[PDB]
Amino acid sequence: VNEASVEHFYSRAGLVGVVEVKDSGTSLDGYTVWPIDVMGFVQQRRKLELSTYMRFDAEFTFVSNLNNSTTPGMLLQYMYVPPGAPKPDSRKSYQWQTATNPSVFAKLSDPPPQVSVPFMSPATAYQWFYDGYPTFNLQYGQCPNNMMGHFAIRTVSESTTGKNIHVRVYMRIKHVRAWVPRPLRSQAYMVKNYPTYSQTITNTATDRASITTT
Amino acid sequence: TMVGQICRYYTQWSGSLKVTFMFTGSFMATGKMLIAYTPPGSAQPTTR
Amino acid sequence: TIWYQTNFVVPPDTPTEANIIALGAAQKNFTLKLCKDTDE
Amino acid sequence: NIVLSYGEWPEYCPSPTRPDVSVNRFYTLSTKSWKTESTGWYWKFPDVLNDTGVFGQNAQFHYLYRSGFCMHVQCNASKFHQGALLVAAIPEFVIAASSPGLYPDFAHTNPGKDGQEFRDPYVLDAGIPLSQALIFPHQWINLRTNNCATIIMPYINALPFDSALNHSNFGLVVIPISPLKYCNGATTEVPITLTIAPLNSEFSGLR
Amino acid sequence: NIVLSYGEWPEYCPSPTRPDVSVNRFYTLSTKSWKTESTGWYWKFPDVLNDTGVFGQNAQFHYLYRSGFCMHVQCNASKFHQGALLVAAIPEFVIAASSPGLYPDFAHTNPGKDGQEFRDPYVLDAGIPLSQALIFPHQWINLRTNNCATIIMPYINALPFDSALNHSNFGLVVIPISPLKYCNGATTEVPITLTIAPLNSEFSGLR
Amino acid sequence: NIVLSYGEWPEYCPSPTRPDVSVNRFYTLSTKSWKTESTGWYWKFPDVLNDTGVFGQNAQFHYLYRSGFCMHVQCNASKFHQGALLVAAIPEFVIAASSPGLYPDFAHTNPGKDGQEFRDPYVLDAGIPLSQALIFPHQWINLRTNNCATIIMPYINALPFDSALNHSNFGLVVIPISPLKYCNGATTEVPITLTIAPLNSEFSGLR
Repeated sequence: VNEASVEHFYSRAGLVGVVEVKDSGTSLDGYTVWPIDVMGFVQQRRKLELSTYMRFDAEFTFVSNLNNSTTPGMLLQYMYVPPGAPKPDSRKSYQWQTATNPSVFAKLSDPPPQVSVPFMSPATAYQWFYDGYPTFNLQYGQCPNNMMGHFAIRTVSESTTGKNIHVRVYMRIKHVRAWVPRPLRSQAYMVKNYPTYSQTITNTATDRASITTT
Repeated sequence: TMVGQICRYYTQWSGSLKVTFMFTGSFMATGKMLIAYTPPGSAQPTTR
Repeated sequence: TIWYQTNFVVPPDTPTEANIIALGAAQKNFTLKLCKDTDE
Repeated sequence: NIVLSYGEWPEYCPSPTRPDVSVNRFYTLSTKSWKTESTGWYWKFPDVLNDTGVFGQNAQFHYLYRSGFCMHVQCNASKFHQGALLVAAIPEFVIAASSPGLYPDFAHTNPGKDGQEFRDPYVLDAGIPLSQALIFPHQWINLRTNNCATIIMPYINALPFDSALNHSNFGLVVIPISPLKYCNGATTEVPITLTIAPLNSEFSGLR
Repeated sequence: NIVLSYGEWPEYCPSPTRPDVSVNRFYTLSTKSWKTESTGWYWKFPDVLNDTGVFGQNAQFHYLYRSGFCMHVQCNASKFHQGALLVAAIPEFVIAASSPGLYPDFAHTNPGKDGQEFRDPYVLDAGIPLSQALIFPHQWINLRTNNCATIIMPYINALPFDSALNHSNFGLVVIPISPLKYCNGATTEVPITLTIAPLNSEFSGLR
Repeated sequence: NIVLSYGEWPEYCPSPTRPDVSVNRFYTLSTKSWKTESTGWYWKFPDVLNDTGVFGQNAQFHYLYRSGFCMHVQCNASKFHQGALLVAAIPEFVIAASSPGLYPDFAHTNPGKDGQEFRDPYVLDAGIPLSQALIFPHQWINLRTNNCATIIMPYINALPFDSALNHSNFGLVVIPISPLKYCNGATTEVPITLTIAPLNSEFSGLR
């Protein structure tokens, strides 16, 4: 009790996306945009598709470093492009200054930056399964009201720095409420955003020799 | 019918009729029948 | 009109053809007027 | 003996046209033939009535729609037939395709008033395992005990009102678990009849 | 569940020998064989008992007679037999002949304790149409529902008392409407039993 | 300032579907062009709405029909136009043909939602003289005084209910008595608009 509660079942902030600010070699960009997708890894998607409707707010945390695990004093900007705003296109973009895009300036040689994001959706709850069509075959069953906005990251810098910076985005689902429990997935996940499966059905249980064999 | 024969002894008639059906098959026999009634305006429905 | 809603289901060794009997009548609100001769 | 989906009678949204018993009548759909090798059938809830009668008119001419339902299955088998059906109502039934051609055809996502026969009854055509479909509201049709099953399902959606044609709320599924076996000399195809009756229906935005 | 002919229990004529339960017992007549093609049977009421037992004695030796009756039909079919009988009681059943030899033979106007099989069940052997015979007191014997039918018929005649042999009060008719059909391998002839019991009987004028 | 046809507000027949404000709305028909030489126009009352909107549906799909009406004429002339119209409502307007080919064509007995222009305004196309048409409920449209005229006409028929398509209750007639004259340089065709709104409507016998 209180240990299998639905709140405790989704706690314990875990990795959701490993994005990499490329700035060296053949990728002299210096920025990268990572669209927020809770259903990133399968181990998380299967837990989320347990319920149909879900309402929560997240607490993102960024664990960044260089590739040799050092953390020099480089200065980073993390900008949260809200759902419905334009996303930047290069290192120097007018979008990097729109005061309606919240931004967090934190050096590498600092504790990880942490920011909460509220429940951002027009509906009453996020909806993993949408039996319907928007725009009243590659459009079926895809709800647009689950978008949580983007996260753009750039080094506050003039030219290229020649240092790749790996970033690890961690997320903590707070205040979880869920509705309409569903059967847990049984087949492999063939494709993102679609429940398609393989022609070769795999039994849910492992097959023994006889019905009278233990 | 009795009413069918008596009404031929009169000119005008107006009222509400009832029609009772009765199934006379084996007890073990089951099924389902749909009885519809179309008012005098329309024509006979062509499909169930 | 009388429509076959479903099929006709019977256990084995049972006739597969029945009869429906229709009985007509008139409710209490029936009335007549202007008696006349008949046409047999 | 009627199952109450999640235990909530359907209710009007407190404050839009509220229709009457002229619309809230019993629509009796066609009867499908439960044969031996048959795999099952499913209907999308609001989609099954979008082209029949006054409810079809209201759905195809208004903009917002919300209604409960009193789906009702019955099957008329003899006492020598044997079998067992599972009828459940699945909210947000998202049919998925089966790649070895990556998304389901519209005839499979909105079958209409005629229903669609399952292609993969084991995995419910949606990857989830049938052995767990009982987590939804359901009733067992076991021929030796009962031959009817009524599910009252209220309105489950994120928004208060939604389009009656673009987004189908839930899906009624009926699958034979124990196949239909019968000795020689019986009606080789039990009939299954599905009666629907909307409840506490509402529309808004005519024409 | 017993029909009361015109809704009047039989009553003694207020003021003649009034017999007792020695006479007012249940006479069980012979059982006739309801076959497929059989057309029906009829009995004249007082005539059916004029040669059996103490009632036959009282009728054949007194002069005036009046009595009610509690005719009772029962048929013992199986649950796989199908059919439907119409049993009614017809006051003043005047059998008529069928010219292409102009009056019915006595064996057809007073058949006796053995009954007579109808020659024209459609027209009741009396010109009147069977489809209207229900205007008389009747009960339906439908094998899927019931297998018995009791009619209590009081004394209906113009005079207070009448001869028990010259003028028969009424006639018990039993006709199969829906014929008897049965699959192979059953008792090919359902038996029909007719039990009679006089009620509030009276006689006068012995020897 | 609204004339009450024979002084009786329309009333429901005391005891059949009673529609609502969804049907009891203001249907604004097309506007006809009152020119100089124009002779007038007439509409059959129930016939003018048998093909427009929900009222047209109810009429063309039920069997019995009864309803009042609140016919309303208005004409938007300038202050320099001159003329005078007579608008009256004629129960049982039986249009008659004009032999020198003996009965009126259907396009003249039921003109539709577009109205028909009179062929003989003097004799009302029915032999009766216009000078007496004022015996019916009427209102004068004299451009120097008023430019609107409302007639509330209840249900006048022999039977309680009647067919909405076979028998038209009454006919709205509007005739120019004093012709329309205007000096050079004005809108050469005054527009006349006819707004109808059913009242206390009823139907019975759907489908």
